[PDB]
Amino acid sequence: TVVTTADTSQLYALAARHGLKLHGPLTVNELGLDYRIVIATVDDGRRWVLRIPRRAEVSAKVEPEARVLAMLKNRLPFAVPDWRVANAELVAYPMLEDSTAMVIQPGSSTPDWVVPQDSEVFAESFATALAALHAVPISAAVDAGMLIRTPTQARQKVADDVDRVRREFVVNDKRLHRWQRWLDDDSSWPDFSVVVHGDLYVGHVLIDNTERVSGMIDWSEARVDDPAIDMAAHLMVFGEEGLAKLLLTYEAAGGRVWPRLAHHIAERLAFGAVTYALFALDSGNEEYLAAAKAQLAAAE
Ligand SMILES: CC[C@H]1OC(=O)[C@H](C)[C@@H](O[C@H]2C[C@@](C)(OC)[C@@H](O)[C@H](C)O2)[C@H](C)[C@@H](O[C@@H]2O[C@H](C)C[C@H](N(C)C)[C@H]2O)[C@](C)(O)C[C@@H](C)CN(C)[C@H](C)[C@@H](O)[C@]1(C)O
Ligand SMILES: Nc1nc2c(ncn2[C@@H]2O[C@H](CO)[C@@H](O)[C@H]2O)c(=O)[nH]1
Repeated sequence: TVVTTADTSQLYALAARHGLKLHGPLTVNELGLDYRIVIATVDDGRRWVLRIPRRAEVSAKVEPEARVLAMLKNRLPFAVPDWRVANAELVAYPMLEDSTAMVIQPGSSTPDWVVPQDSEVFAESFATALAALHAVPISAAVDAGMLIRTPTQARQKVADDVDRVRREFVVNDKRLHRWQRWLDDDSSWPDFSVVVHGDLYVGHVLIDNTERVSGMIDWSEARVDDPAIDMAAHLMVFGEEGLAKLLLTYEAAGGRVWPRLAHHIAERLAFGAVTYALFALDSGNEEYLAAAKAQLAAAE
């Protein structure tokens, strides 16, 4: 008798209700506010990811998300989760065994590793993979029931998010001015939307052992919206140097750009403070809320 974090009996029963027979080693992440994520071995000798919604309001997202992934599968030259099980109580897919492009121990505030700035294979393949994603036709997104934002709707969403933060929190005056100026700066904003991943950073990108992008995961924020949404974290991790390389190759690979794209991406990155604060507020988590309030009040 040894106490373990995972409830093997309950997990076995849950998986078996959906055609999966668990057998062998498993791993459990409950840091997620909305899902328990288990990597478990099944009787096919293979590891599967069990993505377990915690509550009814999370379960409600499974059906639309499943439609997105089904559409994306043939239209991307890289892997995405294959949700062979997709229901309100359980999503499950064969694990995409390639590593994420950032490795971190659960709970830790410091990664063990991030794919290096000087990895040209990563930089180049991320840029072409991103062009490929952003080339998925709008029609395919509509046919799959995706959330669609025109450029006007995209800008309105940012305005709404800023306004909600301004109502719920006390924000440094310079941040408020920055966001307002951005919202009013016509030349920053794109005149088109594309299919975006929506929560894209190195931790959601898979790479083969040569550091070539081979997949992307965690697609819950996917939608048709401002392309720069998917470039902010690249700027955050790889700096202006990395961003410059990305935009050159992205454009060469057929990605649509506009003159003030680099500027707009930096403003999108600054807007991450809004996204975080609203995440914190909606989470009800007090540690996240404390961090958000401290960030918002602080000068950038
Ligand atoms: C480069 C590695 C680092 O990675 C980053 O900083 C990312 C670019 C960052 O992301 C950056 C950039 C960007 C564009 O998201 C990709 C922006 O929206 C946010 C808020 O911050 C991530 C994705 C954030 O997590 C995102 O927080 C959103 C509020 C919700 C979103 N998801 C669940 C919908 C979630 O993925 C988060 C808020 O940092 C998560 C937080 C709980 C834990 N962090 C503090 C860790 C330790 C990170 O510092 C990191 C892993 O070491
Ligand atoms: N390498 C890999 N990690 C995954 C996969 N699915 C989920 N994860 C991890 O679990 C988290 C939650 O889905 C992700 O952000 C990754 O850390 C996968 O198919 N492959």
